[PDB]
Amino acid sequence: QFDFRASMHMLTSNLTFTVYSDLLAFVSADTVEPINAVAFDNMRIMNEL
Amino acid sequence: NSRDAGKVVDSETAAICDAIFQDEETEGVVRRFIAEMRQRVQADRNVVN
Amino acid sequence: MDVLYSLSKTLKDARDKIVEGTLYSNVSDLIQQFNQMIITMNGNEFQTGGIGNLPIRNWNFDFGLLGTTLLNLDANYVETARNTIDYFVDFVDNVCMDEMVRESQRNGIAPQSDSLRKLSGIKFKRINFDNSSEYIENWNLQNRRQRTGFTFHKPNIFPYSASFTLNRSQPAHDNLMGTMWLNAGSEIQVAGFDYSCAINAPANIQQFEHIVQLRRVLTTATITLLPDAERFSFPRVINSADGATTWYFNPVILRPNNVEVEFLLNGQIINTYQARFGTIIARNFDTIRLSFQLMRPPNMTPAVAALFPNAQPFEHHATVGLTLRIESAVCESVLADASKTMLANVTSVRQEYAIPVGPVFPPGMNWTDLITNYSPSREDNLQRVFTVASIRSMLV
Ligand SMILES: [Cl-]
Ligand SMILES: [Zn+2]
Ligand SMILES: [Zn+2]
Repeated sequence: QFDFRASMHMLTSNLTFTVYSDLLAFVSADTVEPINAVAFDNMRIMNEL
Repeated sequence: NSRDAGKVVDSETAAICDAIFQDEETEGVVRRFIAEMRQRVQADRNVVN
Repeated sequence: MDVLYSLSKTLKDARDKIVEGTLYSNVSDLIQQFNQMIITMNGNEFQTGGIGNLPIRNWNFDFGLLGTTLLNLDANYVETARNTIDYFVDFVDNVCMDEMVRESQRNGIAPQSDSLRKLSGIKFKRINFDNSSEYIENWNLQNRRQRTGFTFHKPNIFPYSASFTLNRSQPAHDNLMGTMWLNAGSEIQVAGFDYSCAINAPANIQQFEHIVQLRRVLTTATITLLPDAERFSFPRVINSADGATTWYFNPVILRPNNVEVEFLLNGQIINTYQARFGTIIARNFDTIRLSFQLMRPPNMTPAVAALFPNAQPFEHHATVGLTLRIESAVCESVLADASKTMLANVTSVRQEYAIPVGPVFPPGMNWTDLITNYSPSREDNLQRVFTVASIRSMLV
């Protein structure tokens, strides 16, 4: 049998939010000039110039 | 049937509530509750019930 | 005071009516009043001060309202309401305690504590709702200069006094005529003693009078009058008036003669009771005059005649008595009584925090000293603290 007391509930959620997928789109990524690019040892990748 | 600008989720709940409200065998207390039951939107907290 | 009482009453109603399984319609108006109280108190900072050993406490109010969401209240709703109610009840109890421990000579009826002074602002007047208790009702009526009274069972109207008056006395204290009396709370036990049993009296009649001036006017008083004073009917060794020596009392009880109890107001005979014992009614009075006669029995059996000789030494001393008990009364002023706990509550709060003696009340809230010198300023302060105590008793 249908019982109103047993069927009435309060559903709770958030009012609104925006879900994002591409996190890296929020990053402005630039690079140094290749002439000035350095390796792990802080020296230029290519030194013969 | 809300007397205080009430809202419910979802449209099926609205249909059920209207059917119970119009039913003659429904309790008066249940009818008054349907007429008075309210949602609670807390925008500051970003919550909706 | 009305806002503090309204906070206490709202919290009491919330604690009593917001219960698991109760219909939403049993609390709708209560929920509205409670949410109004929450809205009014939210965003306000209160401080209960550090008078005596009472700790300084800070109170912040940021509470969400109570919803109206279930047809029958559940455990979650009651838990949230209980959290809010517990915090509010602690705040109200501390405010009541802070107000109870202060006093003022000039404006004794006005709020004294900072918290209650703040609650007297206009912004908090919205919290005010039903004022049905006897003390809050009397407070509101008195603020409007309306006639109102407190009903007391066994009112504590007589300051403690166990003393005697000797109308005939000698250094040897062997032929004494006088009166003893205990005036304690609602009781007046008086006795008149003649050592000679009125042998030399003008008509073998000795007249005794006891006048008790009540510190406040009592109305609609029911009183019990009994012929004998049991407290002054056994042998005693009594210190002299100066305390230099002690005299001996050996009572023999005779029927009081021509008993007249007069209840007077403004010197007018309001009520008169002649030879009437049992339950009597005094309409409205401020003085009691008990006049009673010791009559030497004209006819005595040989033992009775042996008790009272025609001259000294007198071994048995003829005593007549009277017991008066104000069982209940109505007084326009607050008083201690046997059924209420206001004096006890205020005294306990003041003692448990070592409140220094103020400029109004006696040390330790001694009731005998308070009632003995029941000044208008003391009356105002006592009414204030008693109303606060009655407010506190609804929650604590
Ligand atoms: Cl009693
Ligand atoms: Zn009693
Ligand atoms: Zn003496």
